[PDB]
Amino acid sequence: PQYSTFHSENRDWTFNHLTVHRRTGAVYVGAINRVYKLTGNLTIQVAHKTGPEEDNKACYPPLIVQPCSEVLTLTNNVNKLLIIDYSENRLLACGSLYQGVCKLLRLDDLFILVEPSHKKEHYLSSVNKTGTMYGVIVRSEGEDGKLFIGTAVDGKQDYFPTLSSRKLPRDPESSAMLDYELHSDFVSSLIKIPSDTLALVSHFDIFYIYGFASGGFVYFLTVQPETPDLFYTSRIVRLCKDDPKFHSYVSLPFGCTRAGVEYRLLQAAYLAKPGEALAQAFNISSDEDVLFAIFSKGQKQYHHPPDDSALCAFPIRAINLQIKERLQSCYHGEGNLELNWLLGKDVQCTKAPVPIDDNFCGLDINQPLGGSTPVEGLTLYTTSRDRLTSVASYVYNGYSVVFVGTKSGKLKKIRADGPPHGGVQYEMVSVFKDGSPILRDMAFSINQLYLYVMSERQVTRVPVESCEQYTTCGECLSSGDPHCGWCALHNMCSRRDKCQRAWEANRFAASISQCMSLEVHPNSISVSDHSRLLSLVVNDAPNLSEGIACAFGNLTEVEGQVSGSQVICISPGPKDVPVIPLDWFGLELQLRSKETGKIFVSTEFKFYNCSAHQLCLSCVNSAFRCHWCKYRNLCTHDPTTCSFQEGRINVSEDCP
Ligand SMILES: *[C@@H]1O[C@H](CO)[C@@H](O)[C@H](O)[C@H]1NC(C)=O
Ligand SMILES: *[C@@H]1O[C@H](CO)[C@@H](O)[C@H](O)[C@H]1NC(C)=O
Ligand SMILES: *[C@@H]1O[C@H](CO)[C@@H](O)[C@H](O)[C@H]1NC(C)=O
Ligand SMILES: *[C@@H]1O[C@H](CO)[C@@H](O)[C@H](O)[C@H]1NC(C)=O
Ligand SMILES: *[C@@H]1O[C@H](CO)[C@@H](O)[C@H](O)[C@H]1NC(C)=O
Ligand SMILES: [Cl-]
Ligand SMILES: [Cl-]
Ligand code: NA
Repeated sequence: PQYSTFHSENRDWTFNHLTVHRRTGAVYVGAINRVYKLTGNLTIQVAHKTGPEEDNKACYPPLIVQPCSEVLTLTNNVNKLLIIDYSENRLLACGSLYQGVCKLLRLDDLFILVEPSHKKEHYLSSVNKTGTMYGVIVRSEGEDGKLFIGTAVDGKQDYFPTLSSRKLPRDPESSAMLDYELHSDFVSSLIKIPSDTLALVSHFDIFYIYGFASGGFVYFLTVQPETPDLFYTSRIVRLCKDDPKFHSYVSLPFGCTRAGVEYRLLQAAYLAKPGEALAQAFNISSDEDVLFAIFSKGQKQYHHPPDDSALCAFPIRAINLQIKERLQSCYHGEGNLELNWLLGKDVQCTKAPVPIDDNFCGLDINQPLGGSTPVEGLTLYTTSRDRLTSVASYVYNGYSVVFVGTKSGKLKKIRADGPPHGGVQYEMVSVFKDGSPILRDMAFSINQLYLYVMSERQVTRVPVESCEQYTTCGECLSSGDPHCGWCALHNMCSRRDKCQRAWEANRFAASISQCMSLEVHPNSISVSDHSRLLSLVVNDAPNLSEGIACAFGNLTEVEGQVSGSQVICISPGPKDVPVIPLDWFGLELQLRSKETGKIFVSTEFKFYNCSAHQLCLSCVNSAFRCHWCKYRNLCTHDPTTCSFQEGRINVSEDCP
């Protein structure tokens, strides 16, 4: 029962992030003091060292720019960001060490290509806590490359922008590597947290949980304290892929609701395709993007979110639409921009006869833009105690399958259907024996047979499917597991492509109705009536012509005669018939395929003892075919053994 696994070199060097190379299958783990490159089965190939190093967070600029007067401590370098830059066959890794500098590593050997560190913005943030920074690389065909990066700033609002866009030139040795995409006094590709907002509210900060590119936009999902107990707000922040001025900035709350509970604290997210049921539920094409998200109940307890948590789905289209409607109503002069932490105050929308296209990327007016009314997601599934902590999803055979990690190291497999049910958990695996919470980063092997999952101490490769755990066609085809069918002749629950000869008639059942059944006649015989010929019919069967054998429980196995779906077998002989405990005795009559060697169907077969009854009424009312011999004064299965034909009694009505 043991999956492939990789452990941290040390109990304090916890794992942070994880990514799999879509083309190579190479596995990259971002950890404290280490960046690891691993094989598919999690065999380490390269261990790139990133720490520890003597440092102090008070040291700004960093030690690599300036000598520091502060006392230094050997400091752990937390992986804050880990992203594959596919176009350029390299990996971007940014730690917490030295105010959050970054490295570019070559994919094959993790040899350092460059480490930008002369410019102020080359330092992303001194924050040493995971789950607070996220990046997205965007490189079209005619562009050298771009990096969007959002991060908590820890109150150092003048040191670090909370969101920005940087140059990711193709050439590693470019002097402009990681420079602001645009940098001027009052127009830059960056957002800074106003000093007045930290003054008003501390410890005000903005946490970037997830980010993604979809269509012509980038999206960041954030949590931050609300501004005039502490209440937090989870938001969708959108920008156009092509907008140095950051004029396209817009920000809406989001979350979801079910059964009298509001889930507003964002925990995790993952962009995927809908699957057929959600596509219909959402009225979108099956290859449009859907955001799968985990939220905890309420808007409080950010550092220790309630156990009560939910898996929700947001179609990107529904998001863009609610954003467009917001833009439109603002450019009609309705209401305010409503983004107090940034604008600092109430700013009124400006009416202007500008057409708001699907791909409107902002102007000078009416930006940045907030809003109060939340984007509501579709709640798929909820839990009450084993708090959900991560999420990944993909589509198998038109079914959206969602994997959800829990705080106790469990992995749930949810099958997504639209309303009215939403989602159905069809399995839960125990992944980490130590009960360690599952971290946010999960990723599939290149052909989606496995899902890589991590705790702070461990990376584990978990099979997407374990169909063989279902041992009857009934269990298999009612599990609700999209991967699982019944391999008829091998008596096995498996993937179609794992079932030999699946393409041949009735070899593979995809539906409970396609499960074989077995009819026997007669379905019961007198114990004294041995060596009977029985007629077995196999419903919904495949070719049996290779050969069939009949097994009478443990007692017997004889070669059957096969004609289509009909089998004829000889019942056990005198020595082999079972003895009855004092009226009958049941057992499973089974067919073994000679082609495969496996028992694949069964049904009950009963032996009875008419002699067991010693009174006419008892004999006659037997569940089995018994006859009372009036004169011989006994019960029998064979009426021709009564003394006279006149002695035969079959019904109780004429019992003496
Ligand atoms: C699996 O494990 C062995 C251990 O050395 C390794 O050689 C092999 O490359 C691994 N297979 C993969 C995932 O490529
Ligand atoms: C983050 O900073 C705090 C400051 O007190 C420190 O205690 C903690 O160990 C740090 N986490 C790291 C460097 O792993
Ligand atoms: C999606 O849903 C709406 C409402 O049912 C429908 O009018 C529309 O035609 C559907 N798809 C298209 C073509 O936009
Ligand atoms: C067959 O079944 C009987 C009980 O029904 C058992 O006592 C016997 O050991 C079994 N024979 C085997 C397993 O070969
Ligand atoms: C039928 O029942 C009688 C007892 O009523 C018993 O003596 C006889 O052995 C039974 N036949 C069996 C169990 O084979
Ligand atoms: Cl808290
Ligand atoms: Cl179900
Ligand atoms: Na069939």
